[PDB]
Amino acid sequence: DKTFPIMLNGQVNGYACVVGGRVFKPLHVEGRIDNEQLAAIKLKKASIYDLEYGDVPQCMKSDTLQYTSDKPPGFYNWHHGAVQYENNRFTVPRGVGGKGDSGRPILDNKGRVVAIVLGGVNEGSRTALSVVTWNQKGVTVKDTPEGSEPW
Amino acid sequence: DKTFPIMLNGQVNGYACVVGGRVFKPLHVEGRIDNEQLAAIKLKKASIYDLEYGDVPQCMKSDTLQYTSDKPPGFYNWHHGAVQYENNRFTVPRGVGGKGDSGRPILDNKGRVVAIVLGGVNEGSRTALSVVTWNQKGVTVKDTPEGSEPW
Amino acid sequence: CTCVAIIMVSCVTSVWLLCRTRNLCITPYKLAPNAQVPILLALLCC
Repeated sequence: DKTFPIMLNGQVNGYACVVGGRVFKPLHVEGRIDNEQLAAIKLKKASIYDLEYGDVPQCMKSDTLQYTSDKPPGFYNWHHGAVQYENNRFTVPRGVGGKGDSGRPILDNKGRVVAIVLGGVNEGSRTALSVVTWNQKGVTVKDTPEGSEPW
Repeated sequence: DKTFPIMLNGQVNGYACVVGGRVFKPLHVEGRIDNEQLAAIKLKKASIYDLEYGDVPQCMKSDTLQYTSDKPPGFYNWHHGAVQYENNRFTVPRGVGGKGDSGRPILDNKGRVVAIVLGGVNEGSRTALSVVTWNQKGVTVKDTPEGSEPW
Repeated sequence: CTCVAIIMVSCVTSVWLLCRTRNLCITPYKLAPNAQVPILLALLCC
């Protein structure tokens, strides 16, 4: 599932995709869809998340993985790359601009996708962040790094 | 157990057989029996499946295996060959004509036969499908890929 | 005459619906053609 950007007046506001059907439609900020051809359809909302539900087409079958919540501190890739921290969010360093970076998923090294960003950049030299993922029971964990930098 | 075809006006409508007695008599579509000699007998029905029960002769002893429901995503052979997917049905690719292909069993590589097709060809490039098998409790799992291509 | 007629027709209608329901109740066990483990019901294969 390609990181279809959301062209917010020429931006890439959400470089979103569909992890097996349900698309990472972020009602978070904005953006003219990249796959507007595919994205000609409408979507749900997400109050707890400012997002939307894709439920991609049958033609759009075989979209992306939806790795489970099983995760230690491990380097899950992103546009900024990978980072490995679990208790605190992934051990990225301070120096990546989360604003705009919203839409980066947890590209765990096992081909695993289990999470995607929500904000909360950094105070120390490291950068743990806010995310959205599956919870301990696999619930739709909406991770909120306290004092979150927008996106 | 040979895949005895069902000659639907010269077709092979069901290349059926008996997995240890009970024959894969598909009331699904049609076909003049291949082993009509053996198939001179009558059969039961199957409302939930459009099938029939063989209960093959004592002379017809040693027919075929009836492998249990224990199955991961594994390449079980067919007329079209083998395919390996479990959550979604076996990971065949789109490009096989399920219509007419009804009667292909789950020829698992361990000499295991636990399932047989029911329909539901493909939307994505892969082809998971509808089947009939043993359930989690071993119940007669009649697998129905939602939006099933006939056979 | 009218009452005996109507009561007989009512009873026979009930009878056919009985048989319908009974064969419908039969229909489940057609799982067992798999020839596998028993599920402790009125009919027998010990």
